[PDB]
Amino acid sequence: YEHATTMPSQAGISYNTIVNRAGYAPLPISITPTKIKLIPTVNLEYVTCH
Amino acid sequence: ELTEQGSATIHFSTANIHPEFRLQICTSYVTCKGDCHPPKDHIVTHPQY
Repeated sequence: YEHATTMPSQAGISYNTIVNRAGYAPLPISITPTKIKLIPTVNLEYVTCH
Repeated sequence: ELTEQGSATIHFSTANIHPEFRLQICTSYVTCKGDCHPPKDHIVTHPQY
């Protein structure tokens, strides 16, 4: 079974959904984002000091 | 098996999406209706009953 959903990007707030087959018991799904990290690809150009 | 009062469960296999049949018991003719749903498995390992 292929299920699709869209969870808002907000850490610390759970996202609860349910998967209902036509004739089978519902399946509960919960996603809890504890941290969402965005890491850019950085390359060093130079270093400066006094 | 049959008792004085209660509920009895019967396992049946149907190909009807909306089944409605006349279940015959010791003497009565109960009318049974409902709705069925497509199964999980695309392919199984036994012939259809």
